[PDB]
Amino acid sequence: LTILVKKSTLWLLVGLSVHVVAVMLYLLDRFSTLSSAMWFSWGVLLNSGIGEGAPRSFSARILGMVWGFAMIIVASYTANLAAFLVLDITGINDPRLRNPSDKFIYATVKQSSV
Amino acid sequence: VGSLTINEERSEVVDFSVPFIETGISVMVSFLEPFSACVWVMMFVMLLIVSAVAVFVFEYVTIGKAIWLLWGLVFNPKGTTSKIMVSVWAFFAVIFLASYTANLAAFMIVSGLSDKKFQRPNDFSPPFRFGTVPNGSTERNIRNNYAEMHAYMGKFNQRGVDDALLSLKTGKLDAFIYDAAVLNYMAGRDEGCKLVTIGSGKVFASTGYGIAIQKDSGWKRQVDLAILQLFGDGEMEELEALWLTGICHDIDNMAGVFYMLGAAMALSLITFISEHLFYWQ
Amino acid sequence: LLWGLVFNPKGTTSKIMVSVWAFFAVIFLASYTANLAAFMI
Amino acid sequence: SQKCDVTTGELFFRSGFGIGMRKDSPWKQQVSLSILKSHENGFMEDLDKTWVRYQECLVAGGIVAGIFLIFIEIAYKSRA
Amino acid sequence: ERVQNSNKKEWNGMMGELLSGQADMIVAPLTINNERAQYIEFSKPFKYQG
Repeated sequence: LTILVKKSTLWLLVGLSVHVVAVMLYLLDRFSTLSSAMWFSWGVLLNSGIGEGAPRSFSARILGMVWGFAMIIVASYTANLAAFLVLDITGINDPRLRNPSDKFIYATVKQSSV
Repeated sequence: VGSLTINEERSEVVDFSVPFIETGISVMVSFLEPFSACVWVMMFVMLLIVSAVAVFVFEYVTIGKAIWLLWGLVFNPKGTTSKIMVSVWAFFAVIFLASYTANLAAFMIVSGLSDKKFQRPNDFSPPFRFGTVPNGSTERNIRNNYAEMHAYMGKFNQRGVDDALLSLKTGKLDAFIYDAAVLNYMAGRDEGCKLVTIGSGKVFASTGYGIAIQKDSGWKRQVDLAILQLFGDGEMEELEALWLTGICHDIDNMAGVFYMLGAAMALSLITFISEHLFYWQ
Repeated sequence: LLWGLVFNPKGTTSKIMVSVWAFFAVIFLASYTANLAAFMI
Repeated sequence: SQKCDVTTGELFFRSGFGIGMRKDSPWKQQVSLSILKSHENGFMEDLDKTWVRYQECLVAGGIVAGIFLIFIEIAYKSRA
Repeated sequence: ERVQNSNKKEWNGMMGELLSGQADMIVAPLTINNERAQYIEFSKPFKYQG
């Protein structure tokens, strides 16, 4: 006997971070190509040493080193795809059968031995 | 023969000679940085090693381009041996990134409320919404023991058990104080898995279940021996195998990254202030 | 350069296209790594 | 919980915690009443906190290959 | 344990002592069985384990 059954807010904040980083760094550089500062910081956010030119101020190169921010956000969305993606009743047992309900429907063939 | 929660006064009134089924009283209510640094310290040691060695191989755009290129090894000349060093430590970079992605994928796989919320008089963040039954020993015990909670609880009286079940189920009520073992059978009764309080195994009483007989008769010693035998025969385990069956049996890491971002930001700001000072020397 | 988009000028809009389809490339590589990890079970 | 070396499975047989004494000790009524009072006045919970609160429980080879290869290329470029 | 001598099943230890009247009170972790309870008096247990 067997039973047959029928078969978002992160992007805006990091964009504000890109914008604030670019304007603050090149204002500090001009005190002691801002469209290009936007495009440079945007391209190195996108895991790409963009263009050909490093900033001649070494401090902005150090800040490009510490902003490993593209790598850690790569790590976070790979953890998300490890979590959001793939990661995740026998008739002998209880769950819906020994204490059943009408949402689980039962039938046999009438005038038979079962 | 109806199973009763044994207090002093039921033992005062009648005779108890039964090994009881124990129970108590409850209330129905409705990280990747040990892994970086252990790799990161050997990584920075290796960084100092390879920077010193790559300076040594070109005893022949220099002092700052080198360590930038070492950081760009992970962040994907004319000395051919320098390109060999780039090749080997880039293989090191990709194997370390693969092992760390495997490590983060490996990571990818309320009991003390009785005083601070309920015994604590007159305040919680919502107002008090408790549940009674207008009989039973639980009401009497909280009456003679926690009379503040008794006064706060008796504001909302319930006409049985299922009225409180549907009020907690609709969220109209927040608390319903009852004998806990009936709620443990209710753990094997509800299917929606909005189920049962704390589940720590700790009930906030220690009483039992059994039979009341007449005091000072010629009585029923053999029934006590027989029920202890049926206990020892595992027939209680048979009985729960009959009836007691069951059904249901971020933000902080992002802010913790952003706080270290702000700390490195302040470090770079005071570094720039010092470098702005350093033409005055 | 289109094949080097997956395999990690002066027209700024061309670099905009590079950035958008490089985002496309890395999200497709991430979904395919998730697909082979689904096959790995 | 104290010694960190683990229990397995559930409670395989329900068991209690009894006392032993001689027969005809009629003060056991008030003894069981004081048992229920310790259960009532939370003295069992005082013992519960006071005792159950104690729960407690390649690089070097590449380096020498490089120190070979530097003299290899020294010889190759001094000859060519 | 059953005594190997003729037809005796005798308690030992604390229970053999209280059986022999060598105790007014025995306090111990006691899962009191039928054979314990058929000889003695005892107040109610208070801790329930498994």
